[PDB]
Amino acid sequence: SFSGYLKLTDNVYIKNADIVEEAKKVKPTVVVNAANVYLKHGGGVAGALNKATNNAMQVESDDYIATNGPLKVGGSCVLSGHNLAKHCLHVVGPNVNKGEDIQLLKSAYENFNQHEVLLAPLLSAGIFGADPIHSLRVCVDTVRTNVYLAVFDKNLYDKLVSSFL
Ligand SMILES: CC(=O)NCC1(c2ccccc2)CCOCC1
Repeated sequence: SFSGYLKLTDNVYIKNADIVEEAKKVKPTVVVNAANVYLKHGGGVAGALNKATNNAMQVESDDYIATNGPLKVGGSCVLSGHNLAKHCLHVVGPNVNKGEDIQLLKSAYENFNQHEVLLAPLLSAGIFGADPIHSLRVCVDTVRTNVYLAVFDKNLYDKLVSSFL
């Protein structure tokens, strides 16, 4: 199973790791993608997960959007995990760099509660522009299921652990 994680709470764990490398190693039931409403996996975690699937995630996602239309900010959809996981839970956290309501981050994390265990990034962190310390706090206060957080940046990982209340 998951190794080398620091336990933050009863159900939240954290590790300084590349979520792609973590997913290829563990092959979890669910890997969370930091998705946008259009499932356009261009950069950040989404671009990296999609590149690891040889673009199969994007092809599947475009068919999903053609059929269903875009997701809501704070919403999610379950698609294939391809070579990374059994499933990919595409979750849309608010993108602060697009003026999206940061209060939608709790709604985004509520999607994790439909899955008993997940490998995930911090929602709305990175290129989504939110404060990762705030994202971790919303995660621990919202998610009740077992969440294994992969934080790519070592310096951010150390700051998150050292400042965790
Ligand atoms: C494995 C486990 O007990 N998970 C905790 C929660 C649960 C409770 C009972 C049945 C299934 C899920 C997750 C959903 O929110 C409520 C607690």
